[PDB]
Amino acid sequence: PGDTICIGYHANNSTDTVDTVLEKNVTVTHSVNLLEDSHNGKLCKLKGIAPLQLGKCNIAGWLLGNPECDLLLTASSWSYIVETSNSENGTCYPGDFIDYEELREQLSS
Amino acid sequence: GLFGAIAGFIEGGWTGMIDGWYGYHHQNEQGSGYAADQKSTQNAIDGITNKVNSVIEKMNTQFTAVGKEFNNLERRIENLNKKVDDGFLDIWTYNAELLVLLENERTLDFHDSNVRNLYEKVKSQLKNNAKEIGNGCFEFYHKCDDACMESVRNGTYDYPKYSEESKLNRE
Amino acid sequence: GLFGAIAGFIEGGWTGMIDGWYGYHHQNEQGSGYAADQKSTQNAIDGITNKVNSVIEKMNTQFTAVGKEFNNLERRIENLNKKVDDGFLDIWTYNAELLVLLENERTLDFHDSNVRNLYEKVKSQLKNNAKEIGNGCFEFYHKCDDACMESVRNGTYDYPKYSEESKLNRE
Amino acid sequence: GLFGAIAGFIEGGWTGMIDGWYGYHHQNEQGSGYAADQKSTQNAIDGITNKVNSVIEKMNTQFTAVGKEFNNLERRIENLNKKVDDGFLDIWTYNAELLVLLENERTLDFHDSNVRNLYEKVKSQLKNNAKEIGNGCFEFYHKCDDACMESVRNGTYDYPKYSEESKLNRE
Amino acid sequence: HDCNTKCQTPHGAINSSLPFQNIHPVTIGECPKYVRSTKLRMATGLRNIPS
Ligand SMILES: *[C@@H]1O[C@H](CO)[C@@H](O)[C@H](O)[C@H]1NC(C)=O
Ligand SMILES: *[C@@H]1O[C@H](CO)[C@@H](O)[C@H](O)[C@H]1NC(C)=O
Ligand SMILES: *[C@@H]1O[C@H](CO)[C@@H](O)[C@H](O)[C@H]1NC(C)=O
Ligand SMILES: *[C@@H]1O[C@H](CO)[C@@H](O)[C@H](O)[C@H]1NC(C)=O
Repeated sequence: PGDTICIGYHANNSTDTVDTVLEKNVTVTHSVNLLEDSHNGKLCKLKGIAPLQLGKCNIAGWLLGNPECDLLLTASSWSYIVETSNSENGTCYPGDFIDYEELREQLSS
Repeated sequence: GLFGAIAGFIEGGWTGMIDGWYGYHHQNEQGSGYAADQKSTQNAIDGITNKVNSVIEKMNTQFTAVGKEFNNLERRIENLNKKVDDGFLDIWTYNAELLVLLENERTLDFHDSNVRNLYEKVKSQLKNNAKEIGNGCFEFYHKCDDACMESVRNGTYDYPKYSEESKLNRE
Repeated sequence: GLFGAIAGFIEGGWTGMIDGWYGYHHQNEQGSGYAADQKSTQNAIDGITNKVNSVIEKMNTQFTAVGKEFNNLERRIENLNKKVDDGFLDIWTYNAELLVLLENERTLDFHDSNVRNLYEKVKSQLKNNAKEIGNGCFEFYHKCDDACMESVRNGTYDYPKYSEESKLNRE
Repeated sequence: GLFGAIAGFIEGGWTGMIDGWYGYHHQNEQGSGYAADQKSTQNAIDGITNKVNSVIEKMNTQFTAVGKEFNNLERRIENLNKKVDDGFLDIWTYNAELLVLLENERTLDFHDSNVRNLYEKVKSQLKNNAKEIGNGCFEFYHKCDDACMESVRNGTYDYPKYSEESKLNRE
Repeated sequence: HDCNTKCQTPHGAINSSLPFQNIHPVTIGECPKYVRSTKLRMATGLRNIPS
C-alpha cells in the first residue's frame, strides 16, 4: 500500500487522424493541416486593385469597341482581367484577330 | 513505437493530465494527482513547432502563375505547357503526400522517445529506493511526501536520504 | 544498428525459424524448438507492406504522355522541351535513389527496434526469475515446461507462481 | 537527443579526448586518461562519409543549359520558359533545404545512438562487478589496472576473474 | 465583390498561409502550391489512446 509515482503520456477527445508510413488512420491528440481546400466563391482584388469585368464582351470586343461593349468604355485600371461565360461579343465582322493571344498576354500587364 | 513506450510498456494515455504532453501521476497518504513535466514538454513543443514552421517556411509562395492560351496552330506548345504543369503537379503531390507520411512517423516516434527517456530518467534517479512495477509506475520502499515527489519531478531527488529507510522497509 | 540488437549484442539470425520474422528458441526437459512471435512479426509485415504500397501508390499513373516534334526554325522550343524532360529526369532520378537509400536505412532500423523491444518485453516479464546471458537468451532459476514457455511467449507468464522456487535456486 | 545520451544522461563532451568521436575515460592507481574507441568511431566515420558522398554523388552534373531568347511576339513561350525555370528552382531549393534539415537531425541522433550503444556495451561486459553512477561512469567493486581497463576498451573483459574480489568488496 | 486577397482562383479567392492547395491549378497573385492531394495533415502531438 506504499506511495507511487507513474510516468505517462497525454490523451484527449481529439478525433484528428493522420496517415503514417507504417499505419493508416492513426488518431492523434493534436495536428495541423497543410492543405487548403476552402475558398470564398468570389473574385477579389489583387494588390488592392479591382479586376476588369468585360461582361458580355470579350477582349477583342472591348478593344475594338464592339458596339455591344459600350458599357466598357469607362474602364481604366485593373489587377487582372475577367472573362465570363457570357462574353460572346468580339469581332462582329468575320475574320482573324492576328497575334490575339500574344496581345492578351501583353494586355494583362 | 520505435522506442517501445507509448502504446508499449505504458499501455495508455491520461485524459487527466491537461497541462502537458508528458508527466507524472502520484499517490500518497497526502493525496493523488497528475503533473506535467515542463522541461521535456516544452522542448518537444518547441521542436515540433520548429518542424512544422520549417516545412511551411520553405515554401516561398506561388506568385503569379497563369495558364497560357493557344490558337489552333499551337497544339505542340499547348501540349508542352500541359506536360510541364502536369509534371510539376506529379512531383509536388508525390513529395507532399510522401513527406507528410514520413514526417508523421518521425513525430510519433519522437514522442515515444520522449516518454521512454522520462521513464528511464526517473528509474535511474530512484534506483533501488523504489520498485518498478513495469507499467510506467514506481512504488516507493519509503514514505515519499509532496516535497519528495516534487524533488523527483524537478530532478533533485535525494537518493542517499531515503536509501537507509528504503533498505529497512525493503527487507 | 541504431537500437543495438540486430548485428549488435545479438550477433546473428536463426535459419531454423522459417515461419516468422521474430520469435523464440527454447530448450527444456520436454524437448527443444523454435516458435515465431506472431504478433510482432505480423505487425512488422503489415507496416512494411504499407510502406511499399505507399511508395508505389503515390505514382498516380502517367496518362498517355508523349514526345513532341519540331521543324528546323523551332530549335529553341525543341530545346525548351528537352530542358523540361531532362530536368524532370534529374529530379526523379535523384529523388528515387535518395528516397530508396533513406527508407532502406529506416526499414532496417525498424527491424532492429522490433527485436530490441521484444527482448526487453520478455525481460520485463521475467525480471529476476531468470538471469540474462547477454546474447538474447534468458536462463531460468526454476523449472519451466512447455506450457510455462508458451505463457512466456504470449505474455501471460506467472511471476509469483515461480518466484519462491526461483528465489530458492538463485540463492 | 533521441536516445537520451548525448546532452542526456551524459551531460557534456570531452575537449580532452582529441583522437576520436566516442570513447572512455579511466582513472586508477597507475594513472588517468582518455582513449577513443576505434571500432565504433571508424564505423561511424565510414557511415557518415557514405552519407555525404551519397548526397553529393546523386547529382550527375548539369551539362550545358543556357537561357533561351524571345522576340516581342513570343511572350507566352518566354513565360513558359520562365515558369519552367522558376518551377525547377522552387523544387530544388525546397528539396535541398528540407533534406539537409532532416538528414542533419538524423546524423545527430545517429551519434546519440552510438554513444548509448557503447555505454550499454560496457555495462553488459561489467555487469555487477561495477555500479552505474549514472553520468556514464562505472565504479568497480574490484581493483582494475591498466590491462583490465584495456580489456574493457577492446571488449575482452573477464567477468569471472574479478567476480570474486567484487563480490567480497560489494558486501 | 469588393474584398481583398493575395490569391485568386476561378472558383473564388483563397486566403491562406498554407503551403499546398487542392482548389485549382490556375491561380493569379500570391498563392499556395497546387497539388492533387485531398488531405495533408501533420501530426504535432502523439498517438491518442484514451481507451
Ligand atoms: C473535449 O474536451 C475538451 C476538454 O474539456 C473540451 O474543451 C471540449 O469541449 C470537448 N469537446 C467538445 C464537446 O467540443
Ligand atoms: C525541487 O523540489 C524541491 C522540493 O521542494 C525544492 O525545494 C527545490 O527548490 C526544487 N529544485 C529546483 C529544480 O529548483
Ligand atoms: C498463453 O499460454 C498460457 C500457457 O499455455 C495459457 O494459459 C494462456 O491462455 C495463453 N494466453 C493466450 C494469449 O492465449
Ligand atoms: C585486450 O586487452 C588485452 C590486455 O591488454 C590485450 O592482451 C588484448 O590484445 C586485447 N584484445 C583485443 C581483441 O584487442
